[PDB]
Amino acid sequence: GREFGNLARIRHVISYSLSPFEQRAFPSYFSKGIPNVLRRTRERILRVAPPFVVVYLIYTWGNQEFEQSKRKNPAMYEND
Amino acid sequence: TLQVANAIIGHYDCTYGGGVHLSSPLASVAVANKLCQSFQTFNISYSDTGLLGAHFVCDAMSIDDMVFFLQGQWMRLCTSATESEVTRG
Ligand SMILES: CCCCCCCCCCCCCCCCCC(=O)OC[C@H](COP(=O)(O)OCCN)OC(=O)CCCCCCCCCCCCCCCCC
Repeated sequence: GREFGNLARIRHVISYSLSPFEQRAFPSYFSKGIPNVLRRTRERILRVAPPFVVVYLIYTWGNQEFEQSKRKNPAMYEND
Repeated sequence: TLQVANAIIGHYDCTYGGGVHLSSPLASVAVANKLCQSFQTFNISYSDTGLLGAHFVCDAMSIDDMVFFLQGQWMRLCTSATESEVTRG
């Protein structure tokens, strides 16, 4: 019922493609991969990173608070 | 030789009176499955180059099947050509 031939109505659209044996599999891989990755990470880093930053701060604070919770209070054994 | 190969595949359109008894297997399967409206084979030649292939006219819901059968015929001519179809071509 839902196969190729009856998916959508498309008019006046031209597509050009070439054979995979005709073109390279890695056309300028590093020289255009690096700026594209940098663009994607600079468009998403402010939405993604600060929650995990404050997870790191909460994790370190909780671990150190537990460590000083196990620490001996020097105020005890001071009266006698 | 390539022209003989085209003569094995041949041409067809919807006004042909042969019915299902056409000698071309592509034309016979097109009549049997109501796939294409027409097809033809061409060997266009230019100075040390050219285009050798097939052009077919059909509705949308048949297209892939036509391609499949057409490619099968080409591979049959690459692998399993017999003397009778060569004599006919
Ligand atoms: C006011 C924005 C100013 C931005 C200045 C930066 C320069 C902008 C112009 C140059 C372009 C730089 C690249 C742009 C990349 C995409 C755009 C972008 O980053 O937009 C800012 C982004 C979206 O802004 P918007 O959603 O409108 O802000 C609502 C804030 N709630 O908003 C953000 O990224 C802000 C995200 C802040 C998230 C704070 C979360 C704090 C709480 C975390 C709790 C986690 C759990 C804690 C523990 C719970 C249990 C104990």
